Amino acid sequence: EMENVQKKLRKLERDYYQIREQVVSAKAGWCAVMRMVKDNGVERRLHRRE
Amino acid sequence: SSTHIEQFMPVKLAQALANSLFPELDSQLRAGRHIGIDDLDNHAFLMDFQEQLEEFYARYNVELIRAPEGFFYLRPRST
Amino acid sequence: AIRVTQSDRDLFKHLITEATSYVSADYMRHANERRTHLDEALALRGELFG
Amino acid sequence: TIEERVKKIIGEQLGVKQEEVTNNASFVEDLGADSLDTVELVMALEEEFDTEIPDEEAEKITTVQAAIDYIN
Repeated sequence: EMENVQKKLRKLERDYYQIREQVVSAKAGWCAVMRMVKDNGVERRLHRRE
Repeated sequence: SSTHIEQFMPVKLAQALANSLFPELDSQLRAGRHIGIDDLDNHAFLMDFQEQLEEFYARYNVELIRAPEGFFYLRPRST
Repeated sequence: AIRVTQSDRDLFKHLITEATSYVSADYMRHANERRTHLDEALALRGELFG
Repeated sequence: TIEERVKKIIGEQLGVKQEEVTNNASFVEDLGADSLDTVELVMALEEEFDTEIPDEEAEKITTVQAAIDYIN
């Protein structure tokens, strides 16, 4: 059973790697907007948590 | 139908140009005078037909402009 | 005086409200996609470690 | 190199200047990276060098000097 579960573990590992790469790529792009919205435009006006 | 003001001009614009205040105002405006809130007659007139006047003067390649403070004036284009 | 000010106000308000509606919506869309993928990555990470 | 690949990752994951990121520059107070920003920073550090880090030992890292110390 532990061997059988380790195969599930490895599937999860590959999935996790893919998701990791995608998340990092998103952050890289979003950084530019953050540097650009330092004008005090973000604090409340743009970031409407509602 | 034919021979009808609407064929050539909007009714409100013709109504404005036919007013007794127009020649004075026109003359002045062309000369560069600014119009504020104190000269009621003129100011009110301007307010009533703003868009028609703007459209009119546009023919000349000049903008009839309204500053935030409520005063009107003429700004010519390069052409 | 009234006739002036009322106008001015109308234009101000309309531009403000529509522009914020137009921009904030997509800004939050992006933020939410990034949040979602990060959350999925963290759940995968924790489950993999355990 | 590792000691400048760390800067490559940190600057482009927090958007701060290369000059700002010194060895002792802490992420939260100097670089301003908050909870999720630091999470993404550690994820990027993992990806760059294709390694993995424990949860507690990773969260212990809260500075450029500490970042390199665990990296190198």
